[PDB]
Parts: sequence; structure tokens; C-alpha cells
Amino acid sequence: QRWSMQVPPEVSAEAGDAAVLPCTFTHPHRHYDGPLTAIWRAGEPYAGPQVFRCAAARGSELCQTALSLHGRFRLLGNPRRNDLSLRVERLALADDRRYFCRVEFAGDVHDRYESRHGVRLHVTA
Amino acid sequence: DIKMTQSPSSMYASLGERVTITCKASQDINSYLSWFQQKPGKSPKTLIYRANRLVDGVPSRFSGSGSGQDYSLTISSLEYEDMGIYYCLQYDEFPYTFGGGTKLEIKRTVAAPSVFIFPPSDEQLKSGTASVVCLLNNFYPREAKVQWKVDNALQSGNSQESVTEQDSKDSTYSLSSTLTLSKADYEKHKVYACEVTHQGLSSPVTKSFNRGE
Amino acid sequence: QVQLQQPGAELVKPGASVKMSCKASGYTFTSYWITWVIQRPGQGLEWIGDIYCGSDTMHYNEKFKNKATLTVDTSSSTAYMQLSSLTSEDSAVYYCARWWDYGSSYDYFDYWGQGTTLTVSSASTKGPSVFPLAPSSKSTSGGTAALGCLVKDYFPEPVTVSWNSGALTSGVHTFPAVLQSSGLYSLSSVVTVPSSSLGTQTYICNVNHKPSNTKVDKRVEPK
Repeated sequence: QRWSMQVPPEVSAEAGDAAVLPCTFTHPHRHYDGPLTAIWRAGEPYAGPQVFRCAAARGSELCQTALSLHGRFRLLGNPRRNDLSLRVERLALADDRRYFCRVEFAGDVHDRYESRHGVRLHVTA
Repeated sequence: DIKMTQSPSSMYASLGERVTITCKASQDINSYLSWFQQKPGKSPKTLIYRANRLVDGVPSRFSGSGSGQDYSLTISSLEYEDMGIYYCLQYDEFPYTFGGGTKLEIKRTVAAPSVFIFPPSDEQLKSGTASVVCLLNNFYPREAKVQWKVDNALQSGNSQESVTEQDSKDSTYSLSSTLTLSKADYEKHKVYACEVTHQGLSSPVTKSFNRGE
Repeated sequence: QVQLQQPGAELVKPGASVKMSCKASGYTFTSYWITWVIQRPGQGLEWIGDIYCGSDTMHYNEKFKNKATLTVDTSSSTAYMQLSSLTSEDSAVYYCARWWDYGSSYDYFDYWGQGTTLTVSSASTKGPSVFPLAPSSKSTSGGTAALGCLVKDYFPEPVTVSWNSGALTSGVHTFPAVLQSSGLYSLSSVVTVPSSSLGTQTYICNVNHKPSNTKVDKRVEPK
């Protein structure tokens, strides 16, 4: 019924390992099967550089990768099940940043939502 | 879109009282609730963010609590500087929405006004106008009654009053009453008096001058 | 030393546009987000929009989407808010505010500007007359004396009053302005001082009315 997003404020992991940035969302059009785009960006909401982008075709559960920085970002959540959780592989100290979760439906301009508050990823050495 | 309702709209509290004001959101705002204090003529001042985090420098008597839809701010022992309007704000999603505010007014012991009168300045008089100012300084409570008398004739329709906001150091108010006449009218009369009644006064006090003096 | 400086006041004609400024100093401008907030007198606060001063990325309250435009000028570290097709319903105070660490779960407003009082009106600006309220036997109380300045016939609000160039603040009452039947405003600013001080101290009210570019210093003397 309403757009909303569930994202923890903090995730910690050791450099060289893999971290999971969880993200789930609620949305209107509760059985939407149209074209979907999932985006993760870093640094700043709405304005930071994207680190991951995939898109799913109408009626398809496969979110095809359009962008994955260093090849180390991968979607774990099924977006047709309201899960946009992201896996970061082979973490580097430079990955210690704030990340923001974003989804875009097709249709009206307001069928899109990005986490106003992001998840801080802590990379331990 | 998210509605924010504060309670109460206004309240009186005494020095040293423990005061709590509440804010309820129409949705879960995930503890992204901030509280601000504002006094007349000044910009808001952020006190608490993320529902329970004190901005550095904010006194420890302030605290905040809540989750989901229900939030509160508590002052554990009220000080005079704590008067003002308090606003809550959800910043969980766009558009940010503020509550309607809580007016916090301080109750203190009765204090009679110090009453002063100022004749019009010579500079104003040569411009053709005479303004006579009666000043009621640092009284409580706010209610005060001022009447102008010109040669013992009670005046109406030629004065304007203004009351200060409550004072952050002693929780008193002050009042100005300004009687404005033409220079010709002013010079037709002799005795200018303002008569003040107030709960702190055992009987009405009169301040007056003679236009000659 | 963080500062957000806004002009105290702006008088603009109905139908016209105004560009309100918020000048930053004392920090790296491009690293922070700035928010604009409206306050109509007697009412509460309402969010206008956010802008990232590092990228010109804006988010607006839908209510204002055809009314307000947020921009930044990074050469002068100035944020701007333009309001178009002004009416009397737009007369209000507009604040800019800075966020700490916008986007962190721990972000918050860490600095507020002083606000711009916008008056929408067809009327010409008018600067005040300033008259002394002289201390005398009729303005003493228990060894203190009251004195002040009467600031008359100006438009629009506000005027600012200081005493002795800001060195005197304690014991000052600058009363809320009253509306005179001419549509011009008037106020008094009074201060209480030691009676004994009156023969050695100087008391000068400093009256500033920016819309008319009026600056007046009035020395107040006994009698």
C-alpha cells in the first residue's frame, strides 16, 4: 500500500571477506510484475555514485546486471519478493562507506523509492 | 503526508517541574524524530535527534524517548531558559513533516510591575506629534490594566499597547502603552498620568508628569 | 566557525519573484546538505526542500514544486531559494539550515540561519523615525533608571535595535512592533541601567532598517 524500506544502519565485516547489505521494501501495486530496476549507490543518497544496477523485464524474476563496481557487488534478494539485499565480495578498506538502496518501477514518476537513510559498512582489517 | 500531532498545544509549568510533551506520527517513522526549541524572534534550535540523542551542548535535563509512532521529550527539572515553542519533526521519508508545536510557558510567583512614564521628546514635538510612553517592567502574571488620564480625564482610543514575550531569565513580562496626540492637543493639557492595576499591586499606582516641569 | 548568513528582510511586489540567499562560511561548502524551511508568523514550521551543495541535487516538498527553486553557487558558497509569482500568502520567515552528515542514520540539523522575513506588498518601503525616551525621576525604581528609544513609522517589518553597538544586551526590552492606523509600524526599545551611571555612561540605540537602508544612532540623555 505504501512505499517504505527496511535497511539496518550498520554492517561490519573483515577485509577480504563478504558482507551483506540487507534491504527490503513495501510498495503499492502489490502484485507488480512490470519492468523493475534495482540500484545501490554509495556516499550520499540520491547523489552518490551507483555501485550496482540491475533491471528485470516485465514478468521476469531475473534482474540482469547493468553495473557492478569492480565486479564485487551482486544482488542476493529477489526483487519480485520485495528483497533488494546486496552482497559485497572480497571487501577492501575503501569499501568502508555508507550505502543506499533504490528500486524503480515503470509507470508514473513516483513509482520509485530510495532509502533516505543508508547502511554504513564497516570494514575491519 | 505523514501526520504529526503534538500534545499538549500549550502548558504552564513551574521552575523545577518534570515536564513531558508527546508527539505521535500517523506511520512508523523508524525513530527518525527530532525536537527543536524556538523562542520568539529567533531561529529554531535542534535539541534531540534520532528520538533519543542529545545535540552536544544541550543540557542533560533534556531527554527524548520513543519508537514506532509514539515519541516524547522530557525536561527533568524545568529552568526559566526552557520556555519557548517545541516542535517535533519526522525525517524518515519525504516530505518531512513537523508537529504543530507545544507552547511551554513558565509559572512563577507574583511580581508587581515597576511603572515608568516618559514625556514626548522635544525632537518629536517639533515634528507635530507627541507620544507619551508608560512602561510596566518585569511583572507576573501577564495580565495588567493600564488607563491613561490627561488632566484627570480618562482617555480612550488614542493609545497602543505591546507586551514582551516571557523573559528567559526571570519569567516576567513587560508592557508598553503609548499615548499619541497631536502637538496642539498635547499642549492644551497639563497633567499626563498612567494608572496601573496588577495582582502584585495592593492598590493602583499612578505615574505622572506636568507638561511644564 | 560555521555560519549561515541570510538577509534579515526582503520587500517584494505581488506577482514578482524573489531569490533568497544563504551564505555559508567556516567550513567546506560542497560537503554538506542544506534545507529550507518556511515559518508563517503565529504558525509552525514546514519543509520546503533539501539540496546537496556538492552536486546541486535537490528534493522538494511537492506542495512547493511549482513555487520554489533551490540552487547553489559554489563559487561564493551560497545556497539560493527562488520563489515565483508571489502573493500575500507567501509573506513569511524562510530559514536555511545545514545537516550534519546527511544520510547517516545519525544525521540532524546542526546549524540554522537567522531567517529572512519576506513581506509581499505593493507599498513602498519607509524608514523609521527614532526618538529618545529620556530617563528622569519618573523613570527610576530603587536605584535603577529606565530609558529607551521610540522607533516610529516604518514599513515593512522588521527593524533591529541594538544598544551601544551590541555591548549592552542585559536588561533590554525591545517590544513587539504595533501596527499604526497608517499601516506603518512602531516599536519601543527600553533598557534599565544604574541611576548613578547616567552622568558617565553613554546610551546609544542603533536602529537598522534594511529594506529602506536606514541606519540611525540615537544617543539618549537624561531630562
